[PDB]
Amino acid sequence: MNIFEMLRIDEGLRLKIYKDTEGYYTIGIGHLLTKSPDLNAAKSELDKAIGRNCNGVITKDEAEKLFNQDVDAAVRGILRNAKLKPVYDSLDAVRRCAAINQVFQMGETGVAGFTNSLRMLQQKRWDEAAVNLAKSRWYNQTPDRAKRVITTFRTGTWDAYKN
Ligand SMILES: CCCc1ccccc1O
Repeated sequence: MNIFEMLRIDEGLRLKIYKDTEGYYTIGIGHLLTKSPDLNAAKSELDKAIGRNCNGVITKDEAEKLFNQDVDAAVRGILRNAKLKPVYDSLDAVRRCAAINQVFQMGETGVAGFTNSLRMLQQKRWDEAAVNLAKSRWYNQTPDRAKRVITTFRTGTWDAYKN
C-alpha cells in the first residue's frame, strides 16, 4: 500500500463527471471540478484541467494525471501550512498517508482547524487522537472512509486497507 493505492480505494475511478459525496461535480480519482451546481461550469473546469474539449469525459490516463497532480498538491499544501507541517513531519510514513488522504478529501482549510486532533497526533496519543478525529462532521458524513483513515492514524498500519 501507498498513498495512491489508498486514495484510489477511497475515491474510486470514474471517467464521466459525477457528483461526489457532497453533491459536487467531480471526475477521475476524486478530482473536484467545482462546487457550482452548474454542470456547464464543471465542464468548463474539466476542459481547463485537461487542456482539451472533453465533453464531460476523460480517459484513465487523464484521470491518473489529475490524480498525480492532486496528491502532489495535497502534500505540498500540507508542507506550506504552518499548522500542518510540524504534525505531518512528526508522523511516520503510514500515518503521513492518512494525513494526505484527509487533506485530499477535506482540503487543508478543512483540517488545519482540527487543533485538538493535531496536538494529539503530534503527541502520538494515538487512541485519543483516534477518538477525537471521529467527533467530526467528517466522520459522520463519510464514516466508512473516515473509519479506515482513523484506523491508519491510530495504528500506523495498513490494516484498514489491506484488506
Ligand atoms: C487532524 C489532522 C491530521 C493531519 C495531520 C497532519 C497533516 C494533515 C492532516 O490532515
